[PDB]
Amino acid sequence: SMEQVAMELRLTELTRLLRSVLDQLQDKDPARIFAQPVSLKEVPDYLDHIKHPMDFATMRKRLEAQGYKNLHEFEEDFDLIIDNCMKYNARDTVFYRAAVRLRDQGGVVLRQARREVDSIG
Repeated sequence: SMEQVAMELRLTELTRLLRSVLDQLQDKDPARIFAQPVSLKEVPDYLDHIKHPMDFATMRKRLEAQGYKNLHEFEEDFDLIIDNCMKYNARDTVFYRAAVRLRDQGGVVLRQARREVDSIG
């Protein structure tokens, strides 16, 4: 149908907007602490701690399959990256500190993304 196409155009455009958001969030991680999944070869116990692992490469796969239906789903995944890190790693670690800084800096980007998503529909 013509509606299904219109719908698909909106999703594609949401995907366009979320790709730019993702690139902006990922620039706030210059050390690439969050770029890839935590290695289960190197942290064999990780899944005993963290039930829903997340990382920027895994988000990108979902993104490019147009697997985010709305900003809320995308934010859920970004918050998992931060929240998983802040649980697994102690406060006095480079990892925890990197998550705090990503959260703080990402807030600004996510704030405007919400306005853009509501605004453009």
